[PDB]
Amino acid sequence: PQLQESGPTLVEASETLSLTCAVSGDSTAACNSFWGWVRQPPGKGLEWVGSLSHCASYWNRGWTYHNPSLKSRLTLALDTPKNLVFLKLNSVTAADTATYYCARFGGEVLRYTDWPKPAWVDLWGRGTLVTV
Amino acid sequence: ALTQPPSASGSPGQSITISCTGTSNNFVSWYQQHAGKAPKLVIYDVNKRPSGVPDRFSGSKSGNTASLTVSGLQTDDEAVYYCGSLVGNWDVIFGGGTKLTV
Amino acid sequence: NDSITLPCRIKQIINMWQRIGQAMYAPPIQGVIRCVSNITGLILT
Amino acid sequence: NCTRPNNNTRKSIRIGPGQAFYATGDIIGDIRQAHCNVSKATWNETLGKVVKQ
Ligand SMILES: *[C@@H]1O[C@H](CO)[C@@H](O[C@@H]2O[C@H](CO)[C@@H](O[C@@H]3O[C@H](CO[C@H]4O[C@H](CO)[C@@H](O)[C@H](O)[C@@H]4O)[C@@H](O)[C@H](O[C@H]4O[C@H](CO)[C@@H](O)[C@H](O)[C@@H]4O)[C@@H]3O)[C@H](O)[C@H]2NC(C)=O)[C@H](O)[C@H]1NC(C)=O
Ligand SMILES: *[C@@H]1O[C@H](CO)[C@@H](O[C@@H]2O[C@H](CO)[C@@H](O[C@@H]3O[C@H](CO[C@H]4O[C@H](CO)[C@@H](O)[C@H](O)[C@@H]4O)[C@@H](O)[C@H](O[C@H]4O[C@H](CO)[C@@H](O)[C@H](O)[C@@H]4O)[C@@H]3O)[C@H](O)[C@H]2NC(C)=O)[C@H](O)[C@H]1NC(C)=O
Ligand SMILES: *[C@@H]1O[C@H](CO)[C@@H](O[C@@H]2O[C@H](CO)[C@@H](O[C@@H]3O[C@H](CO)[C@@H](O)[C@H](O[C@H]4O[C@H](CO)[C@@H](O)[C@H](O)[C@@H]4O)[C@@H]3O)[C@H](O)[C@H]2NC(C)=O)[C@H](O)[C@H]1NC(C)=O
Ligand SMILES: *[C@@H]1O[C@H](CO)[C@@H](O[C@@H]2O[C@H](CO)[C@@H](O[C@@H]3O[C@H](CO[C@H]4O[C@H](CO)[C@@H](O)[C@H](O)[C@@H]4O)[C@@H](O)[C@H](O)[C@@H]3O)[C@H](O)[C@H]2NC(C)=O)[C@H](O)[C@H]1NC(C)=O
Ligand SMILES: *[C@@H]1O[C@H](CO)[C@@H](O[C@@H]2O[C@H](CO)[C@@H](O[C@@H]3O[C@H](CO)[C@@H](O)[C@H](O)[C@@H]3O)[C@H](O)[C@H]2NC(C)=O)[C@H](O)[C@H]1NC(C)=O
Repeated sequence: PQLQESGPTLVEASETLSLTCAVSGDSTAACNSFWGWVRQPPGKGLEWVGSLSHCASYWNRGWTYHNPSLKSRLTLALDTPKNLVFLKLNSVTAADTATYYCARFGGEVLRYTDWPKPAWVDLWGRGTLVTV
Repeated sequence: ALTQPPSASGSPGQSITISCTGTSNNFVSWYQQHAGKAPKLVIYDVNKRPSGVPDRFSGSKSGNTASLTVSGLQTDDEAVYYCGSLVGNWDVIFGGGTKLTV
Repeated sequence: NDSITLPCRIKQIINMWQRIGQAMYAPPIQGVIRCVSNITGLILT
Repeated sequence: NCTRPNNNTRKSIRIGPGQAFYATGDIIGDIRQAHCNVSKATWNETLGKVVKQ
């Protein structure tokens, strides 16, 4: 399992930041783990961004969890055949300059109660530096 | 939120313990990140280790404080350690990170 | 709404006429199951 | 409303020329048993009219 990030490393202010993770060795359709992102500002701690999974229940076509503050300005996307993850951040500010890591979330994902619980990050990515 | 000490240095060979306060559930996990590199899962489900992670690392919990213990420190153990937990309905939070220096 | 909830178990082997004939194995259904039904009547004793 | 929340999976295992048994694979999702809800208000009205008749 290898995660390869690709996309623009330099984006202009007020524009749309786009990044794409390429999974190798595992399927994104697989319901065993959630797929999302974790950003690390140059020095500060790890902050949860969000994650999703297409493996749904009877009332939805999938699950997508967003960090309450970034919800309005973010969009998460999964391409299942190509095993690719997409991340779009609108209206980026100098506070968003960070090393973004592609994260695979483990937890009570395969056998949960009421709702899926992604918790520990078993597989990380190399990450990329995004400068605003 | 999750809170961790800024540093917790120790000489090689000594048994060392780091803590994490603020956990409300058992979805506690520990990741190791070397300087300029990527994090690696080292502890999940409070105390479980991924295959290939040395057995010197152990995880325990007392009350609302989780703890990681290393018996026999090595020079390659110097890194930034992060804690993570599930809170609220489905939210995930981390600690500030602790710089373990040999 | 405060709708009452009733627990239901599932069988895949049923014998409504095993003696007249044979038993039936209901094949498993992949995925989650959900049907909405009008309850129009009752049978009492 | 009746639901079986378990996300079962079907495993077709061949047991002879042409014959194929459909086994139950490992569960995906919750460990919840099937159930049915009925609106308590409507069922209380209906039960009242029932006891009247
Ligand atoms: C119970 O658990 C099972 C797991 O076994 C779930 O099945 C998965 O369902 C998800 C969708 O919820 C599938 O993801 C989809 O993958 C498609 C690629 O084909 C694969 O999956 C299909 C079955 O869906 C297989 O038949 C096929 O062989 C491949 O394995 C994509 O084409 C789908 O895209 C569609 O949905 C996405 C959602 O965002 C849209 O964006 C797309 O435009 C498009 O509409 C989708 O990505 C997953 O592959 C399934 N796995 C398996 C093993 O079948 C069940 O969904 C779950 N029960 C319920 C009720 O959800
Ligand atoms: C038969 O009875 C069962 C229970 O006995 C019902 O099961 C429930 O179904 C509902 C769906 O209508 C589920 O509701 C979900 O709740 C999630 C959490 O909300 C809780 O938390 C908030 C804030 O703390 C409370 O205010 C709230 O009251 C709840 O306590 C929501 O997050 C879900 O929303 C989803 O949709 C939105 C918009 O699409 C998304 O943005 C969300 O991320 C999320 O995906 C959802 O509303 C409830 O959890 C179920 N309960 C159980 C125990 O499973 C059946 O619905 C009912 N009818 C049948 C079976 O037909
Ligand atoms: C389960 O019960 C629900 C009610 O609890 C029921 O929903 C109702 O079904 C009836 C049909 O029996 C619907 O009535 C029809 O609605 C359509 C669309 O509005 C109308 O076009 C129809 O009118 C034609 O039929 C009439 C004869 O009844 C003609 O006189 C008329 O000129 C038209 O040709 C008809 O009225 C009703 O709308 C729904 N209710 C709701 C809220 O939608 C459901 O059908 C039941 N399930 C089953 C499987 O029977
Ligand atoms: C079994 O499942 C049924 C569904 O298959 C359940 O019926 C549904 O019940 C919900 C409430 O729990 C209803 O939702 C209501 O919708 C009305 C009307 O919505 C319209 O108007 C609003 C503006 O008011 C608009 O914004 C919408 O877009 C719609 O155009 C709301 O006013 C209510 O507040 C409520 O949200 C569903 O409408 C209803 N289904 C149908 C087809 O009517 C049923 O309750 C379930 N029973 C049990 C026992 O669980
Ligand atoms: C019901 O029981 C069967 C067997 O008793 C279970 O199948 C077993 O599932 C495990 C995974 O939980 C398999 O382990 C993995 O197998 C792969 C095969 O290549 C291996 O490469 C991995 O390293 C790992 O060991 C196991 O092979 C499989 N079969 C057996 C004989 O153990 C099944 O999961 C059970 N169902 C439920 C719902 O628990």
